[PDB]
Amino acid sequence: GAMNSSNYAELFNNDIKLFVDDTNVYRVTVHKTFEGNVATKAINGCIFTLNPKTGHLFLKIIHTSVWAGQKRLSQLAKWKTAEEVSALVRSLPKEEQPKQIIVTRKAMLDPLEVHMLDFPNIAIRPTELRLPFSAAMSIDKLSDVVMKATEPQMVLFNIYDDWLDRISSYTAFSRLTLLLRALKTNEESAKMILLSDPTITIKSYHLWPSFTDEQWITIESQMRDLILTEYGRKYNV
Amino acid sequence: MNTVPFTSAPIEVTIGIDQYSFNVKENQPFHGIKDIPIGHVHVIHFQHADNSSMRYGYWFDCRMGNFYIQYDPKDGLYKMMEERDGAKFENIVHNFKERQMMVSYPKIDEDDTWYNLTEFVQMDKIRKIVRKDENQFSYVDSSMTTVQENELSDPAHSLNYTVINFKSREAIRPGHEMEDFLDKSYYLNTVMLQGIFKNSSNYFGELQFAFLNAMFFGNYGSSLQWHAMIELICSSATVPKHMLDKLDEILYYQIKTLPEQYSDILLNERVWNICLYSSFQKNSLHNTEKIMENKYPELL
Ligand SMILES: CC(C)COC(=O)C[C@@H]1C=CS(=O)(=O)C1
Ligand SMILES: CC(C)COC(=O)C[C@@H]1C=CS(=O)(=O)C1
Repeated sequence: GAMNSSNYAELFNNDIKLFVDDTNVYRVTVHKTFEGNVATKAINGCIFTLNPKTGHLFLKIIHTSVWAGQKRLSQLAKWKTAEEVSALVRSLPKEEQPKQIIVTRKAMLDPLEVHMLDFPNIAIRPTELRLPFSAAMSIDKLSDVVMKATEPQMVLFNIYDDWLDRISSYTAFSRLTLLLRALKTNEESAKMILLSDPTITIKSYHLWPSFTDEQWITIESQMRDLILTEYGRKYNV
Repeated sequence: MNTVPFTSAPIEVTIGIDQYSFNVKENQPFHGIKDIPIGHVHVIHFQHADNSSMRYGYWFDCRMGNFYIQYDPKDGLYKMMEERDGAKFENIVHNFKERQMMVSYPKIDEDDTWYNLTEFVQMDKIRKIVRKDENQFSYVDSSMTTVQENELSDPAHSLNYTVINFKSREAIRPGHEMEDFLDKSYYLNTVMLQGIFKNSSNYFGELQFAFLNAMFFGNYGSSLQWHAMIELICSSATVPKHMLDKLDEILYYQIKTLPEQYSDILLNERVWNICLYSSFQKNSLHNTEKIMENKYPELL
């Protein structure tokens, strides 16, 4: 059923699973028209499809041309997401296909279930966790590839860089969700924390800086402080 | 005008005939029901005084044979039987009619309620939903499960309603996923009407039979079937105009006949609110919407 704090270790067992987050599929800027009305302009989006055990990121870029001439775009975006996830699964070898797909928003359940009717043994699950995957577009290299796309495209990154060489997937996911929660709560401050020290660089084939184990502890501490602060600045406490 | 005689009434029982009912006391001199209108199916149904558990009954059509009721003390119920000897039946029925031991089917001449509830219901189709080919009449009770309920356990005692499942490959064309799920017209018109039922009359017959089994026996899977058949029409953008107008009449008389006190359990709030206020046909069921709003405004 629903994935929550109680069954959290299931994410890191050996049953293949994917999170699917659709919060950046349909993106717009709202602006005024010459007549003084309001209109939207779509920008490129992405489906965020993530294996939490391995760090695999199947980033399907949603080019604005997919919306051309379509109505009810927020509804269509859920079905387009489900179409692309189903296509990804069908593209994967049988032994690589997930046994479960966890959607981060319950409105994805029926679209995904219907597109996956051909896969009755793949469980489609909601979650009670409030995951911060919307902040994926605060990762500079992901934002860059999405905005530069001139056509539909799938791009494949590991969102954990090389962390699994040194830490477990539970700890890697905890680090990832902490980083993304911070970027979501105060993006400027979070990026200041991550890049303040010029001697620590991001490898060309990586998304995050090449911190030592000790530096990650410092970084992770600074991110918790940020989230607690903002929670202070927010509610005044 | 036909007659369903009773050998006796050895246990106290509330007897229903269509939308009517009466109480019979233990060993009361009751010998049956006369003046039953020819031309319609009918249902005779039973609720024992000592165990209100298990409403049960029989669907029949007097044009298809001479049917009688005798209590079986071993199986503990009133059973319908067919009497093959036409001359025995004529002589005994007459004798009982002469002793005024029979209740009269109490139809008001102005009253089309039963016609309106059974307009498309045919015995031949009932006997395909309720499979017991050695009898010309069909037994139904409160507990019988449907074929679809059993997929989600005795097949011989099941209600073989047509399976409707909105998240099924039958309902969803590959490559038309969003289209077919949000507008069920292809599932209604091609799969179900053209393919399975052949015409809207057979579809409405099954819808009306499902409602009547829900109402008279509290049969939960029948209620599920009735609502699914309503929702499949309401969720289709493209429905023949004659079907919409007929559905409105069908549902009107069903809502009119429902006991006010069973509305809480026989009516699914989600389906009705969706059908009357959100669906493609939200503006096509004027008679049904008006009676629902005046009779059951709480549900909405
Ligand atoms: C799409 C098909 C080739 C499957 O490919 C993969 O799964 C590659 C992994 C996915 C993301 S990653 O971490 O960059 C490596
Ligand atoms: C004992 C007698 C006075 C009452 O017995 C019956 O009425 C049983 C008959 C059997 C078939 S039938 O003809 O439909 C009725």
